[PDB]
Amino acid sequence: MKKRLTITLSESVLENLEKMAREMGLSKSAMISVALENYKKGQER
Amino acid sequence: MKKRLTITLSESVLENLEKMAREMGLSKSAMISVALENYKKGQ
Ligand SMILES: [Cl-]
Ligand SMILES: [Cl-]
Repeated sequence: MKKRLTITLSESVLENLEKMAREMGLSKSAMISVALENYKKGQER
Repeated sequence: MKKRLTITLSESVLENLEKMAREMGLSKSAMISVALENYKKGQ
C-alpha cells in the first residue's frame, strides 16, 4: 500500500526540498522518491 | 533548525529507503537528507 511516515529535516534541507518540489511540480513525497531512486541508481544496482 | 514533515511513500520506495539507510548506518531522515543533497547537486 501507501505508507505514511514522519521524518525530521534541518530547516535548510526542508526549504530546498520545497523549492525543488515546486520547481518540478511534484509533491515533496514524490520529490523525495525521485531523489532516493536517483541516489540508488547513481551508486548501486 | 530541526523540523518534522509527514510524507507518503509507496512500499517499494520505502523498502529501498530502509535498505540504503541500514547499509549506511543512517536513520531514514538522514538517508533522505543525503539523497536530497545528491539530487540538488546533480545539475
Ligand atoms: Cl508537498
Ligand atoms: Cl528517521
